[PDB]
Amino acid sequence: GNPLVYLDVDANGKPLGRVVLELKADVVPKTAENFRALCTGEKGFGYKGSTFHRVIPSFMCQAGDFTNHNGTGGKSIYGSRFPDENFTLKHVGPGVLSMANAGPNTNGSQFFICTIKTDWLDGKHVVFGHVIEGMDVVKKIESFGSKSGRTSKKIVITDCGQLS
Ligand SMILES: O=C(NCCc1ccc2c(c1)[C@H]1C[C@@H](N2)[C@H](O)CO1)C(=O)NC1CCCC1
Repeated sequence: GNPLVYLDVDANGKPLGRVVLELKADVVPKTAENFRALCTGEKGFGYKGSTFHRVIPSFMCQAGDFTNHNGTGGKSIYGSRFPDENFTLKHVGPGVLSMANAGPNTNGSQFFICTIKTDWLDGKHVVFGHVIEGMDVVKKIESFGSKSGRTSKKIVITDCGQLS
């Protein structure tokens, strides 16, 4: 089956709650496996202690740069970048989980959770799952963003892992 993973997020050191994500290993196994392992930390690195560094209301919440903490870094469990697996899944609406990139075949660890339908990203960013629960926590993170993407509170993934 598909993995269920979680992110526990804080804003300025106080808990916002948990976001539970389904990872679509049935469609994008390599992409789902990268995110799953970065949530557990089983390769020796991952999302624990890293931030949502760019959050744009009415668009998306972006995170995953655990090496530079500024949108320029992150790495995959395979190496510094890996290919676009496929574009089968689309950015159909809020709750879509998708990979950030710096052009074709540059997936690392950065990702975003959509708060609207971002269909203009179809065929350019690999969608690999969706929010199962905690969309209210995603909307709390969204509220601390701005049109520039700069956050008004430090938004940290304090813990993360796999539920099943
Ligand atoms: O902000 C976005 N992309 C630029 C930052 C970025 C993303 C991934 C990676 C890198 C840099 C680094 C490290 C690694 N992976 C590769 O080696 C390439 O260089 C990005 O897609 N936002 C999304 C949010 C909604 C619109 C699109």
